[PDB]
Amino acid sequence: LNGKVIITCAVTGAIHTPSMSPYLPVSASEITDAAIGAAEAGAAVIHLHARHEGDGSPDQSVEAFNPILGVIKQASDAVLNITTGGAPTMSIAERIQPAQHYRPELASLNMGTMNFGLFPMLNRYESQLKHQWERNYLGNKDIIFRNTFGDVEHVMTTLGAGGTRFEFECYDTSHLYNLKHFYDRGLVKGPLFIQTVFGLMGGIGAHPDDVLHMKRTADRLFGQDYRWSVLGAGRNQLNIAAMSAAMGGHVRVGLEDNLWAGKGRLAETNAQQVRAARQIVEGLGLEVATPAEARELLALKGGDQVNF
Amino acid sequence: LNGKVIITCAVTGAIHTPSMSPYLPVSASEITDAAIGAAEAGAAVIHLHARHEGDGSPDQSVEAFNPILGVIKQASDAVLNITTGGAPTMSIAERIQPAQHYRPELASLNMGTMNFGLFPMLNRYESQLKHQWERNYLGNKDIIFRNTFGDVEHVMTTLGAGGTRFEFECYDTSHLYNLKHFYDRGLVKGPLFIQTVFGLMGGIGAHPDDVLHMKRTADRLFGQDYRWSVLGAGRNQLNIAAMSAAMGGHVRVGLEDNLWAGKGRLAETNAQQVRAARQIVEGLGLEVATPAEARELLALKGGDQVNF
Amino acid sequence: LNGKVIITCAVTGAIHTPSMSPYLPVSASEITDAAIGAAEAGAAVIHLHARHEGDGSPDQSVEAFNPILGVIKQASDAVLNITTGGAPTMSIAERIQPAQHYRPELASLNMGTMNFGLFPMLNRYESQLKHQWERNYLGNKDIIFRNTFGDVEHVMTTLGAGGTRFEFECYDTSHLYNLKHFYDRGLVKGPLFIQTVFGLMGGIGAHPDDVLHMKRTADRLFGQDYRWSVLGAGRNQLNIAAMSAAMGGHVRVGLEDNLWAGKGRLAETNAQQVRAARQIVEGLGLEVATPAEARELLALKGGDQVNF
Amino acid sequence: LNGKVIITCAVTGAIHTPSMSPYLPVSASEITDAAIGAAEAGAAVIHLHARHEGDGSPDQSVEAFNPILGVIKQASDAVLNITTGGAPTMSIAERIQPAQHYRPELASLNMGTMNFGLFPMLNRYESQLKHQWERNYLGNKDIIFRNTFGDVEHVMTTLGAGGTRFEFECYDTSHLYNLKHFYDRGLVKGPLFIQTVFGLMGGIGAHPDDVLHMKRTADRLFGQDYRWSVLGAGRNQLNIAAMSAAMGGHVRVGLEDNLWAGKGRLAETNAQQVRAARQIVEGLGLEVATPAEARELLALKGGDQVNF
Ligand code: PRO
Ligand code: PRO
Ligand code: PRO
Ligand code: PRO
Ligand SMILES: [Zn+2]
Ligand SMILES: [Zn+2]
Ligand SMILES: [Zn+2]
Ligand SMILES: [Zn+2]
Repeated sequence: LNGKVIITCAVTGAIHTPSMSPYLPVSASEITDAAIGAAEAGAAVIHLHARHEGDGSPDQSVEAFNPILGVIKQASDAVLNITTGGAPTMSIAERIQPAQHYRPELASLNMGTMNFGLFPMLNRYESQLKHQWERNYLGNKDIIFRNTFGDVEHVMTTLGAGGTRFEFECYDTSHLYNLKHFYDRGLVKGPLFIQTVFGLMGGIGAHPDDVLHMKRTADRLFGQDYRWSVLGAGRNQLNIAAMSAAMGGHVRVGLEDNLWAGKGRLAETNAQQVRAARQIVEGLGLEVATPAEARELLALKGGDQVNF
Repeated sequence: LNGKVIITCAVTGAIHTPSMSPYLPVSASEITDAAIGAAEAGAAVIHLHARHEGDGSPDQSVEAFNPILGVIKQASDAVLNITTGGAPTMSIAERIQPAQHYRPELASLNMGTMNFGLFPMLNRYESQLKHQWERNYLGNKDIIFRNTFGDVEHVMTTLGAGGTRFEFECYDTSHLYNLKHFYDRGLVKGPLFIQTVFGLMGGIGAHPDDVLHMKRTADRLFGQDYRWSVLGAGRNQLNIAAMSAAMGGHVRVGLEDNLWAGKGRLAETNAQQVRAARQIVEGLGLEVATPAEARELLALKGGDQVNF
Repeated sequence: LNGKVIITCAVTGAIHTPSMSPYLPVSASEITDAAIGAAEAGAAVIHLHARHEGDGSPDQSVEAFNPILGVIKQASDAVLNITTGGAPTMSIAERIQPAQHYRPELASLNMGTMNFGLFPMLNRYESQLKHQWERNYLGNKDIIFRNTFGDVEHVMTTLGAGGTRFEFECYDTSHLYNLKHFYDRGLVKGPLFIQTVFGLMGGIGAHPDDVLHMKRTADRLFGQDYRWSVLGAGRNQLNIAAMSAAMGGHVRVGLEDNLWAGKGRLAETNAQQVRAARQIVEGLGLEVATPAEARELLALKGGDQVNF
Repeated sequence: LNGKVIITCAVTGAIHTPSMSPYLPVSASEITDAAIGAAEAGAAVIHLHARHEGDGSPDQSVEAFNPILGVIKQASDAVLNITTGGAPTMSIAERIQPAQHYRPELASLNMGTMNFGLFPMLNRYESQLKHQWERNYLGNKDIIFRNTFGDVEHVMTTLGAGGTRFEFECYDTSHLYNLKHFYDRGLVKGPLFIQTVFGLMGGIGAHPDDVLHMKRTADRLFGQDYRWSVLGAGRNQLNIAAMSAAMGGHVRVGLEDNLWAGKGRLAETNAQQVRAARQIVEGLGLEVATPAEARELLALKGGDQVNF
């Protein structure tokens, strides 16, 4: 398995909004088409959210994933990874209900409580926002992603009992330290899939020294018992992916994380970012991991051992 | 002013509790005695909280500082720095009322929302906790220090209008990035007093690479328009102070931040930690800054230009 | 010039020897064909050495470049960069005679005296060595590349007078500090073309922390007044090229530096390595620099201002 | 041994010259008095050179150490460490003759060939130079310290057979990689005493990032099997000593390395610099190591197992 790079594709998320790009997937069929195309392009892991079809706003309910998960699984053996994020006012118990019911191989896990903002972008996007929910959100200077020590323990115990393992999303150094606290307690066992997230407002930035700091910290705290992946937000996406691939890590792309392709051009598909990351991986002389290889690298339970 | 090291002394805080050490100052007279002794030992800046005298629990009200601030100022020309922290349930408007009324030269400003915990220490301290509030607090796995982008802007505008400048407490890289957002908007002007805080559960750790990462980040984002200070929590206090002093930075000590002296011995006074930091500073061939020197280095309004 | 990446191709050098790979160019026509193929693949700068045609040993004489330089210039607008290296017993005056006579736009300049060794490969390669000079060289534990402060000054003054600018080869941190000494004296003017060389025995290694250390050091010492390129020796070539490209730097490839392609195979051409670098550059959404773009970025005198 | 800091004192060396400071020890009795005073102040290891008494020039002959070693041993239990440096034209066999004959517990070992220079100080110091040898040396732009792979191997095998262990002087990253080559071959066994040297012209600089780079590199290459000491040349001496002590490392001081005390004054004794380091060590709450503690930490043969 040496020299195999796992590409995760995060297809729509909850941070970007439909007025920001006509290519952001909104309907269940757009999301499944995006996931299937990304998997066919080489993404072994698909990170999934759902949205309301009427206005594109985030929908974290159990049933919102019903027309998503089985459709993708029928078409692709990719590893499906269900978010545990949600609105700042939603309880951790409600946020984990989709992963608790579907028992996926992976669920995402944000490792700390943090501010988040997109309000600096209001000058560029306000005139094109079509829905009031987007105006309310983009203008909100009081957003927190809440993931207390007690919340994270609850997710680890409750979802871990169903065989789900985590994409541990770590947005700054303290998230790696928080993860070390739970790893030393035995609440999660290795190999840990650690997704270090760069460039978001409220998180660490995307400078090369930020990337190496996160890598050095994770190496020191976890040794060989983790698998490193990077998420470079926005136009950092491919620069940070190339650093990770060149350093022995794995790569996350997707329209959840970056709407752009080049100088002012929007990305039209998730598959197009997978293809770019694959060009970098293969240019290095490495190979993209298949879903079966990713399941071995991440010690996952199998695409059949799920409730969909 | 080159080669002058500002020692800040944080005398009691709100993180440690009285059952943890009989030397933690609780009454207003204990706090003023601690501040005056620390200033006489060489601390040019005193970071202040108040407590209820009956049970030692934190007291963030305006009047709790009345028997503190004028008493210290009568005895010492040190710069008095009032906290803006408070219970996780207290609004930012209520948290800033003491600094808003007293118009101090400095107030503290936490730069992001973060988890915090002391619950891992429950096994060592539970049997000695005398007050139920300490049991409730030490056992709480859901503590957040809330400092949203909107909260921080409110503090900057409201307290800045009274001439107060900030001790910007930055507990991880993202806090430096958050501060850069407000600095670029002009909401705070340099020189920025940046207190990088190491070793707390919920914050960055205290490894030497953490220290250098925070320093490099601040240098890149702020250039020469800041003054660096370090706070090493707990038994990291003097190791991190010595790194900063040897690198051109300033130093924070105090029982708010570290209860210990050596191998299992509690520190008996704040002045004793000031004396240790002063031994390191002078051993380097440097000198401890006086309050007048600190006011020049930090561009402060003067110890007379305050409402006490 | 935003987003334009200069690819240097070093076609043969003096460190590898013919018995290590049948694809290492030896004759003048193999060296010119290699250079022209590399430039056609996208290399804007060609770093050149010559060899004796009979046994492949290094030939640093003026006339050894006569059947090389004008031939490449007639076929390609690439920038031609002449080595100033030489056998350890050759004086700096003799080493510089080729660049002194030909007055190229670029010449290489090693910034410090250092050990170098290949002897650990002797066990594997001894049986296949066809020439005694290769046995004497690979077995030599006493190799030094001599470049004293006086030597480097002589190169800077003597070749600078002919309008030649330098590829400053820096094989460790001290080489960047040596360069800073001469830059502060005004003996070289920016923009400095700094080639940081990783992975040779006797130089810095090729770990990612070594790459970021050389970048951070150069950024601190030279600011905006340099252009960074990387040389990852051996199988580090593409990993380190990808880091550089992803960080705003330029890339050096070539059979002088790395005999290998992917997965343990030898590289058949220099062009194949240029193509691999170009796949990484274009995968990042960047563009390979043309010779005219490299001349502007490096402030070079022009391909029509040379003595060939 | 937790918390015990080894102070090495290098009393005279060969880099500074008498006309730079009247306090640099020259005669055998000035060198022994300096060593005994430094050991009494707290230095557990004394790094020794000899000089010609008539003009102060370096004297690397066996017999130049005869009025030095036994005199110090009779007065102090400090570990005596004999240089293996020498004029650039002296063979490695001649350079090692003193340690070869005397079979000390420690000998110094420079791990690579490098430039060295003092010529930038010539303008300021020329008028005060009293001896022609000092003028010839300070003006020399062609100084190399020669330590090839073959040279270092010869030192390791020849002096190792007498039970001498090494102070491995590493003046840049490549020296730690050179040491790793010999350690992996088994030519030296741990624990390795690694002295990372900062700030010399021709070596790595003395910026805090240089210090952390050498520490991180040594930690990665050698793990727990080394003991780290720092040498900050010149006025960097105490800043870098403080970083090391605060990070779990050891400290080297002495007039060989730094002629200065504080605030631009020359240091009158080696003991004065030991006292300053000890003030930093004790201010940190650490303790200076005794000779017996240094022998255990460095796995030395004992002061009664030497040939003097
Ligand atoms: O999308 C997710 O899964 C995470 C939750 C916080 C922000 N994004
Ligand atoms: O004590 C203060 O001022 C800060 C507030 C959060 C934790 N400590
Ligand atoms: O090939 C060159 O130009 C350099 C000289 C020293 C080693 N390689
Ligand atoms: O003094 C010594 O032992 C080393 C040898 C090279 C420079 N200094
Ligand atoms: Zn997500
Ligand atoms: Zn406080
Ligand atoms: Zn070359
Ligand atoms: Zn020496």
